[PDB]
Amino acid sequence: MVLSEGEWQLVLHVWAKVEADVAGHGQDILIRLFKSHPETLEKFDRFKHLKTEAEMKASEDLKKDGVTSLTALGAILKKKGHHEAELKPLAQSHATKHKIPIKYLEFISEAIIHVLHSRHPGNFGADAQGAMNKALELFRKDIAAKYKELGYQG
Ligand code: HEM
Repeated sequence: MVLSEGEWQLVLHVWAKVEADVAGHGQDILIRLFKSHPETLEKFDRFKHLKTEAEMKASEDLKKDGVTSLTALGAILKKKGHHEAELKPLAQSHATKHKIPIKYLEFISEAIIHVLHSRHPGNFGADAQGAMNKALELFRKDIAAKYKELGYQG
């Protein structure tokens, strides 16, 4: 699959807004993921014990991982499809060390769309959401392929 320049522009335009507050969006997204799919929290040994949203909001560790996650995703998106080099180390750690199934990447993709929809309505209309979904699907398809090559695929 390939995105058009117009689609990449819609993706990068809303991402430019996200970058005004990376830490804030990172928290919203991970917390959304953890509330909608509690099982995903188990993968984070550092804060698997957090019991409430209040505790999650106060966690500096959770915030730091949110920033690291979004910054890595942002670098991938800015490559507009030419992300082979960026995906290699990411696919290896998540497949071999963290053991993150593709299903969880779908869950976080859902959390990303939900948060952008809530915080950037004016820059996240139907066309913009469609483009973002397409970019995340491309990301998931390529990462899944690397998982297979790495002997994980799952
Ligand atoms: C948008 C997709 C994601 C991106 C871009 C991303 C990016 C990253 C980055 C850059 C790191 C640090 C370097 C590394 O270990 O590779 C990391 C660590 C990690 N990621 Fe992800 N990640 C994503 C999704 C997920 C999901 C869905 C989970 C689990 C539900 C997850 C679990 C972890 C864990 C457990 C670590 C290690 C944290 C630690 O112990 O310090 N990641 N991720």
